[PDB]
Amino acid sequence: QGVYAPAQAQIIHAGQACVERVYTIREGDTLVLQCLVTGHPRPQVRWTKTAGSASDKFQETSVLNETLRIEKIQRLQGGRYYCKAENGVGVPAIKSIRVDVQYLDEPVLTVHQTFYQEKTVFLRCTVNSNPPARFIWKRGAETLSHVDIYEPLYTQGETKVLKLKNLRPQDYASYTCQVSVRNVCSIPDKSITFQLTNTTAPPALKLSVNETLVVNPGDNVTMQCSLTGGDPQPEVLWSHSPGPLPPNSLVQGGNLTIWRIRVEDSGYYNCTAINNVGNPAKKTVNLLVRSMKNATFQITPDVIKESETIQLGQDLKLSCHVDAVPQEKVVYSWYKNGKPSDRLLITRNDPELPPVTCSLEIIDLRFSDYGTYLCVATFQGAPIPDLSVEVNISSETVPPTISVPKGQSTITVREGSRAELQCEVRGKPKPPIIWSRVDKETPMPSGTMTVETYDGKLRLESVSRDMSGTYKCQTARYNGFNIRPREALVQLNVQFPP
Amino acid sequence: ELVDQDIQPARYHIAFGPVIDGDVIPDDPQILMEQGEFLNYDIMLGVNQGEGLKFVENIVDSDDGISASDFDFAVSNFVDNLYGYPEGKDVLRETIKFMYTDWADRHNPETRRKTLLALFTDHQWVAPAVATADLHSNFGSPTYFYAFYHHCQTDQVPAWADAAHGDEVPYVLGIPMIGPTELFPCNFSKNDVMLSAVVMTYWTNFAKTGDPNQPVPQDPNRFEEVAWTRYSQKDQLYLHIGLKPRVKEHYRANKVNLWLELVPHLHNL
Amino acid sequence: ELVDQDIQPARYHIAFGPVIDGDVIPDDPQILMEQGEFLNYDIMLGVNQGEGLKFVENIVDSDDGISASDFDFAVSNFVDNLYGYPEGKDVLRETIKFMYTDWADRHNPETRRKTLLALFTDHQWVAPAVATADLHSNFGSPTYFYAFYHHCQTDQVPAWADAAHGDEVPYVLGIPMIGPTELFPCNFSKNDVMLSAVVMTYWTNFAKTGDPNQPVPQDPNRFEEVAWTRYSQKDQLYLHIGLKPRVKEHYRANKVNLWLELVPHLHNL
Ligand SMILES: *[C@@H]1O[C@H](CO)[C@@H](O[C@@H]2O[C@H](CO)[C@@H](O[C@@H]3O[C@H](CO)[C@@H](O)[C@H](O)[C@@H]3O)[C@H](O)[C@H]2NC(C)=O)[C@H](O)[C@H]1NC(C)=O
Ligand SMILES: *[C@@H]1O[C@H](CO)[C@@H](O)[C@H](O)[C@H]1NC(C)=O
Ligand SMILES: *[C@@H]1O[C@H](CO)[C@@H](O)[C@H](O)[C@H]1NC(C)=O
Ligand SMILES: *[C@@H]1O[C@H](CO)[C@@H](O)[C@H](O)[C@H]1NC(C)=O
Ligand SMILES: *[C@@H]1O[C@H](CO)[C@@H](O)[C@H](O)[C@H]1NC(C)=O
Ligand SMILES: *[C@@H]1O[C@H](CO)[C@@H](O)[C@H](O)[C@H]1NC(C)=O
Ligand SMILES: *[C@@H]1O[C@H](CO)[C@@H](O)[C@H](O)[C@H]1NC(C)=O
Repeated sequence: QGVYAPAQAQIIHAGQACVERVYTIREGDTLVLQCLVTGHPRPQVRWTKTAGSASDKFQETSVLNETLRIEKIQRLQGGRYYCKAENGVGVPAIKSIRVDVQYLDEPVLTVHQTFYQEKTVFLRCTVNSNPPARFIWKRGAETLSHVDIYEPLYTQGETKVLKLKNLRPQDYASYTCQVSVRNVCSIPDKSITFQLTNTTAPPALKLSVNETLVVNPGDNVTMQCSLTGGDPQPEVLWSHSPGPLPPNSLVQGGNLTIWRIRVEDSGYYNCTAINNVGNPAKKTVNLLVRSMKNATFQITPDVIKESETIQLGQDLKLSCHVDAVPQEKVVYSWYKNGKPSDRLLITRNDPELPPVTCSLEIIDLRFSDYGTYLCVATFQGAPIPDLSVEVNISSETVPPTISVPKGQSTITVREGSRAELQCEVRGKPKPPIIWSRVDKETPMPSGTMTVETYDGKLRLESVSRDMSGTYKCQTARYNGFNIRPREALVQLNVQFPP
Repeated sequence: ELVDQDIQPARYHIAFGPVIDGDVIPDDPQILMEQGEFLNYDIMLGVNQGEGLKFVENIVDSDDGISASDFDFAVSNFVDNLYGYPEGKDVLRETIKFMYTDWADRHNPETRRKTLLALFTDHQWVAPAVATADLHSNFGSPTYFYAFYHHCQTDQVPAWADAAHGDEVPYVLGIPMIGPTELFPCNFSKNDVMLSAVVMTYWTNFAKTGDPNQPVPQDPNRFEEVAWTRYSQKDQLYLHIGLKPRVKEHYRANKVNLWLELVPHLHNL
Repeated sequence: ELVDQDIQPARYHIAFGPVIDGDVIPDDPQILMEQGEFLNYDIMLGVNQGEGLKFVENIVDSDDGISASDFDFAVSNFVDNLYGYPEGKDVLRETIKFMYTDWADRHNPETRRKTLLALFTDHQWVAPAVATADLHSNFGSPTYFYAFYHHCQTDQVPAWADAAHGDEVPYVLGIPMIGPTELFPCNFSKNDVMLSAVVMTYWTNFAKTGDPNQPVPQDPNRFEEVAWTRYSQKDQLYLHIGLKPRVKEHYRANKVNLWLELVPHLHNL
């Protein structure tokens, strides 16, 4: 190719700048970079950026334009940009440039108090700035070693501390941290002052409720968090974990009220006071709303005889469980065609099975034991309702078996439409089915590894090809026999156009 | 009138106490020991795992942890009070912080508390004790060294605290054998009695023969087969006194040598 | 004519090699990495236990040990060449000597050899590698870190040497599977073949999926139940590659942080 020439790029500076390879501008101004290019055929030009996907100044910024334009630039918009120019002939042309947005936030001034001869206060001054800031201390007059100044470790020049080793009376004055960025990009210095007095003291709080607070649903609970010390006057703030405070909870400021409290509102509510003096004070209360859910039973045939079925002359455990908030406070009652038990039939409250599960054993099973058993979980004198689980034992009760009906082992569907996977379980009682995926370890439409279902149906509203694969269905270990779960597989084809 | 006066000394120092008069105390103990200007007594000495509890107890937040800023402050106060050198205190503070920083789990405020406690413990108790033991044994004094890693926690001390300054006294005095006292109210356990018996056996054995192992054997007693070897500067063997006792070597050698060899060097001679 | 010329560079540096031209290499790698000015590739990196064998191999006496004076000399040469600072090299040399001195068994010339070797290894290989891994993971690059603690000793290397620079190459290339070669004459053992298979499995797994654990499982093979967790600056998990493999945390955290945080500070900013 005689005349065809490889691309050649050159970056030029424009828009607002300040003062070699780097383009420094003040935050809020406008960036204008132009990429002049040559070569034949005329190469195309795109400005792009290079930034770690998962941290700090990152944007996905691919513009097809010989001019890069960022109006009202920001901290994060900063970084390294490269102009790429190609035309097919030879190697693409690349030129790099570092845009260095500069700034100087308002400094923060905090102070801390502290043998037994001299009292010492530390005045810490912190500020975020680009470039690194310069600190100057003054007590009306500029201070030098004549007390000590320095930068501690675990600070990249953003912090300086003024140490007052001996706190003499003249030192009780207004200290002001004046931080400068060398006026580069014509950026003004900034100052913050603090009134150091012998009454200056960190915050302190008092809470109107105990460490841990138990409550019933619907109850209204109000918590007064009041200051008991602090100069300057600290600011009190409430917070919640996990998640935010509302709905149905309002902060007057100091006063925290929760109306018609729901069970999900349980958790930690922390009151914190701050005045930029010492460590902030924090009072913490753990609010527990009572609840009972998911009552479940288990049929456990003779384990030592290695049985999976009810057989006369064997041990038969009938367990019971419920999920509760004050888990330690639950109590179970076992009824049997009415409410009775010493000989032959015995109670056991805490075996290897899930936590706090009451389970009676029937030694030497007998036709006389064939009946309807009931377990009743309750809270000692709580307004909440009781929960129960019925479990009929009879000659009919039998461990389960699972299979795929007819020939729906492999079921094909077109993408987008709805899909319905099917397993059918047999036994008395029938436990729920737990669906999982086997070809890979991925989650599901519900977003978790497994889904519960009683009808043995797995419904897929918007079936995606990603779902195409193999699926496992198996019997639960609860609400039925506590036995090796029975398994069965089904294939799911998600057809899609070519 | 003299007692009620308020006389505050420099931090970590004393106002009224023993002085170098050139008679009772012929010279600086450091000089006398380095030059071996002392008779050869039989010596037994030791320190506790967490001597410096009170050093950090006052700077601990409501979460039982210490902030990075508080840590810096403590060291800063520490350097100024003990190392009042005008030129070079900066490099010192930074070096000290690095050594007593746990770079594995460096962000944990509670680990920060432990290492800070260790700094004060190492400087005020461990380093001087090792220096004494090293010089005594080197100059021919029969030496025995111990580290006390046990105590009885009262409801007045933090649950996270280890054996603190003075916590060995009750064991040495056999207080556990007569149960809790008005002065020592901790609910001593069977293990406390057992350990107390052991300490008293070792202490009185030393008094009887100059050997903690003679004449009374340690008679389940975990010290049955544990002979307390003499301390020497080369092997620096010491007895680890606890519920799992055994002889070890070079107690905190790394941190001890920092204070005894490197820091003095940074003084610029 | 150009190749045969004698051009000696500064010690521990190069004369002819990659340069910062502002185009191919936009800026100092240190600045680019600190400011996260790089794309997020999948990264795997590591170092060997005893990289710096040749660093001390030449100063070892007939007893396989290093004298205290030779140790001082090596450090002195080390400080001057890498840290050409006029004011303060004294405190630096002394601090470096202290950190790399084993105060438990401080008189052993052979232990002295090991720690000196570690100094060069830590500075030239471990510290830079950790810095790279820390920055890559911090900026979102999937990172995997390893430490190679195995090798096949030929009759040409000292019996006391650990895995040296380049010793992992034969395993990565599967040389043990085809037996000793003219280039790699070591009499590879069954364990060498097993480890070689493992390394190749991990390396190619990374290439296939970006995950050393997928898709080929480690199929007695001691890596059967050992999943290589991703590296992060907080936990800094890495794979210990040897005949007893397992995942650890914060590889040589203490010594690594010395070079990456404290020493730079001693520069006086
Ligand atoms: C109601 O409560 C029952 C507990 O009585 C819940 O059943 C439990 O479900 C979890 C996860 O679905 C099971 O965890 C399992 O742990 C084993 C550990 O060996 C593991 O191999 C399994 O893959 C699974 O992760 C747990 O075993 C199971 N407990 C029993 C007794 O079956 C049930 O999910 C709750 N349902 C609702 C709607 O609240
Ligand atoms: C390039 O961008 C500038 C402003 O960013 C615009 O004025 C111009 O029309 C654009 N031209 C092309 C060819 O993209
Ligand atoms: C503090 O200063 C005030 C002056 O406002 C003075 O009245 C007081 O005695 C001083 N001492 C204390 C402990 O407040
Ligand atoms: C809770 O407050 C509502 C109004 O805010 C009131 O009607 C209700 O009776 C209160 N209930 C309790 C249990 O305090
Ligand atoms: C409240 O404090 C607890 C510990 O006391 C802590 O686990 C929780 O994260 C805190 N919540 C908030 C919002 O600060
Ligand atoms: C607390 O604040 C709520 C609103 O936030 C208010 O309705 C209630 O009357 C207040 N009670 C007290 C005791 O402050
Ligand atoms: C079990 O027996 C009880 C006894 O009244 C009956 O009500 C129930 O329908 C039976 N079947 C069950 C619980 O599935």
